[PDB]
Amino acid sequence: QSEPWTVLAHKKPQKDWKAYNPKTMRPPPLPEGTKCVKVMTWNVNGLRGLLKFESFSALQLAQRENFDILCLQETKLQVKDVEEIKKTLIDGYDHSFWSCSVSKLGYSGTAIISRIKPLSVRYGTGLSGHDTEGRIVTAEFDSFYLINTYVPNSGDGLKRLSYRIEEWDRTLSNHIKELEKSKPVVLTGDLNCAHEEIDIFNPAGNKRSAGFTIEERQSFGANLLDKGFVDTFRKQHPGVVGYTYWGYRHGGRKTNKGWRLDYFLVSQSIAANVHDSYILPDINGSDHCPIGLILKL
DNA sequence: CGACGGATC
DNA sequence: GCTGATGCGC
DNA sequence: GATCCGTCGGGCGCATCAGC
Ligand SMILES: *O[C@H]1CCO[C@@H]1COP(=O)(O)O
Repeated sequence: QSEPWTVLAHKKPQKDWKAYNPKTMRPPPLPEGTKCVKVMTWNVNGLRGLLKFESFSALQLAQRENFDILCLQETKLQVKDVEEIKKTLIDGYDHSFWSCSVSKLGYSGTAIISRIKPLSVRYGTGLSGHDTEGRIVTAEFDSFYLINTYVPNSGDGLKRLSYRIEEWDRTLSNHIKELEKSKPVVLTGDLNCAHEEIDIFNPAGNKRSAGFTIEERQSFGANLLDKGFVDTFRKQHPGVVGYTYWGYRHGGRKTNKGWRLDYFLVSQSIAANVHDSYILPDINGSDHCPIGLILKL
């Protein structure tokens, strides 16, 4: 009730399944002398909105969880609004990279804020440049790549399901795999798919809802996992029900009636270096909550 | 997106 | 130029 | 017993506009 995630919420669960509790299921902090990267990812549902929330201060988050790189989705920013925010950004993180939808305005929008100068930063899939909907940001680091994405929602009526499955999902795969040729890859963001029924509260009701269509779930396996990539949370907390998105319509958060739509998918070659893929259901301000990764470098 | 029939499988 | 209302995808 | 379909309906951030 003050921690409603700790309660298991599911329409057709299984007895083995236990609800994720970060305070008990998270490994202890890593040893002092460990080359680690700590990333965080959050679909803020409007960056401007979020900065104007209860008492939100990015600085607090970066103090609370001491993240090295922050990945944001659905900034809802225009390329005009970037310079202002880029200053107000978390102080101490001065290398920030932003991508905004230029078509539908105040929609979509990705961003990577880091205190580690990347070796390079490119937007969109390949040298095609910024995605029109500002949905892809890719950053090269010394040992790996980090792709932040806000996958296009197939929409109500699934009127974008064909674009999603036949175009987006494919190109995102091809982008990732081309990169893996050189350095390993870490994909994160709002992938907009609950892979399994453990990743959703009402699997049956949402069989034709965007996010849980068999088509989208197959593509997740086919275009991504079955092509060399690992769901960091799922490998670490098998049979644990943790959600990353709760709707506003019915206060799903107060009832943990949630989906898991945000991931940290990593290449197999690096899956052992994963220390903790986690979820922070406590941090409000968005219909999504933050998720984090601690990767031994 | 959850939740609710009634009709359908 | 400012606000409440509207519209639309999430 | 389940799935299906058709419906509602105290949601939200942002852009745009009417009407001051
Ligand atoms: O219906 C919800 C759950 C699956 O997709 C929408 C959420 O959209 P995102 O904010 O995840 O794009």
